[PDB]
Order: sequence, then C-alpha cells, then structure tokens
Amino acid sequence: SSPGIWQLDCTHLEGKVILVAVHVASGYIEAEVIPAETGQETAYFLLKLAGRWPVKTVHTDNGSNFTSTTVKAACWWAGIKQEDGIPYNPQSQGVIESMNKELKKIIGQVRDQAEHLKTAVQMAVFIHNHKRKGYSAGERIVDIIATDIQT
Amino acid sequence: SSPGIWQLDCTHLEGKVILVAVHVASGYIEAEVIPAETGQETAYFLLKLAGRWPVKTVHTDNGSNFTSTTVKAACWWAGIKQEDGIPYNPQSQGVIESMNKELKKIIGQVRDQAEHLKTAVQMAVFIHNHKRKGYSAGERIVDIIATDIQT
Ligand SMILES: O=c1n(-c2ccc(Br)cc2)cc2n1CCCC2
Ligand SMILES: [Cl-]
Ligand SMILES: [Cl-]
Ligand SMILES: [Cl-]
Repeated sequence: SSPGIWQLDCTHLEGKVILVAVHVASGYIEAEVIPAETGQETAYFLLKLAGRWPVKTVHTDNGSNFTSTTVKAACWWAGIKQEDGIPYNPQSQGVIESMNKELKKIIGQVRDQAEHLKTAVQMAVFIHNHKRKGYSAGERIVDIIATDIQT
Repeated sequence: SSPGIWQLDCTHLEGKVILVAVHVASGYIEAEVIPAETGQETAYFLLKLAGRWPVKTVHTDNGSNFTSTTVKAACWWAGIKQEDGIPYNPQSQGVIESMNKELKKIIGQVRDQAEHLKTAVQMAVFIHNHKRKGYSAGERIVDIIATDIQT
C-alpha cells in the first residue's frame, strides 16, 4: 500500500494558496500556487499528480475537499481512493507543520530570484526534492516505486 | 546518459498550444496547455519538470527556445544541459509526429468529459503514461531511473 500513499496539504503565503502533495513514504513533493483552494482546483491538481505517479490513496487535507463532488469525480476518474487526513498517528501534524515551515524558508531564500511566487514555489520544490538527508526524496520515491513494480 | 534525457515537443489544438516533455528512453510524458509558446512559459515548464524528475539533458523543440535567454536561465538554474533537437537520427521526427497524433486522438476520446482543454490534456497524459504496450511508460521511467541510482 505504502508506495501509492499521498497526503494533501494546503498552506498560505503572500495572500495566495500553495497546494502540496506529499508522498508519505519518501517526503517527495509536488506543489502549485492557486488563487484559492476550491474543489475544481484540487480536482485538477490530483488529476495531474495521478497521471505522473501511481497514486493509489490520497489523504485529503480538509473536510471540504473530502466532501467535494468535483474532487470525488477526479478521484473516481484517476483511480484514486480518497481518504480522510485525520492524524490517527499524531506525529503526522508535526511532520506537515515542519514541512510547511521548511518550504516557506526555502521560498524566502529564492524569493528575490523570482518575479512571481509560482516560480519561487517550483524552485522550492526542486531544492526540497534534491536535498540529501544519504539519499534525496526524489531518489527515495523512485526506489520505493521500482521495488513495488518488481512484485 | 539515457536516464536523464528529455525532448521538448510543441503541438497545437483548438487555437491553443500544448507543450510536451518526453522522456526519450521510456516514452513517459508531462504536458501543459499554454496560450502561446514563449521563452517564459517554456522556462517555467522546464523548472517544474526538473524539480520532479532528474533532468540532465533537454533537446529543445525549436531554435527560438534554444536561443531564449529566459530558457537558458531556467536550464542554468535547474542544472539542465540545453541541447538542440536536430533529428540526426531521422526516426525521431516520425516518433514525435506519431506521439502528437496519438495524444490528439486520446484528447478526442475524452474531450466531452472536460469543460476545459487543459483537463482533457491531463486525462490524455494519464492514459498515455498508464497504457501497457508488457510495461507502461510510467513503469519504464521509474525502472530506468532506479537502475541508474543503484548502478
Ligand atoms: O522529508 C519529508 N517531508 C518533507 C517534505 C517537504 C519539506 Br520542504 C520538508 C519535509 C515530509 C515527509 N518527509 C519524509 C517522510 C515523511 C513525510
Ligand atoms: Cl482558500
Ligand atoms: Cl483548474
Ligand atoms: Cl506559439
């Protein structure tokens, strides 16, 4: 199950919304800037994600996206099991919180290199996914999925 | 090195532009709809791509993008070797052409399920990357990159 599990996360900066998908087992992320977190924006984001990686399960970021007919339609279309994001394990909240703080720190470090926030966010995605902690998140996700394919 | 080689491709539909990146060894793709193919749009697309996969070399789709200072700046930022896309092997032009025709066929098959072209394009990316040819393009890219990380 673990190779296909992702978590949605919504954070705010500069009066805008940054929508993040985290591959839970690796820490690998994809992210986008949107005007506001609507069902239509979340649905489209999930469609993109699932065309790019083998997304089996998504823990949604809030109850509005869990309820959304548009989000449910995208999950149906893309073969995604839509689940809640209730942190039954309480360390999940702290991990997400730490991630948002770290992403915002990186955005700050690149902000002056980017005219638009969306460029800074994608620079932050790049830096995060390439950072060695020794393997990177990008290396870990590929290894996890490749091992799963060989089953 | 083949695991890191991508090719840019620009095709047109409904008076709009579809920008495609193909992982040459696997056939895996990412794509976006843009109003027009500018250096700024191409640069941003490459930044996104390189944050998500280990992009070493990009064969650019035309001379304007090869020349573009904005595209060159993004390639510099993201650690991408920007190359030309001259088909020294002539089978390349046919492979790209066949890809565009197939993508447009899939878009036609889903078009009525999508209000906006961009949704149809992402549905086509999904269908293409999951199609078993027996492995899918999505499976092939992960295997190729995972083997490269391990060797
Ligand atoms: O590195 C991260 N993150 C993460 C993602 C982005 C940033 Br920026 C910081 C941490 C989230 C997780 N992991 C590892 C596995 C648990 C989930
Ligand atoms: Cl919002
Ligand atoms: Cl949208
Ligand atoms: Cl154009």
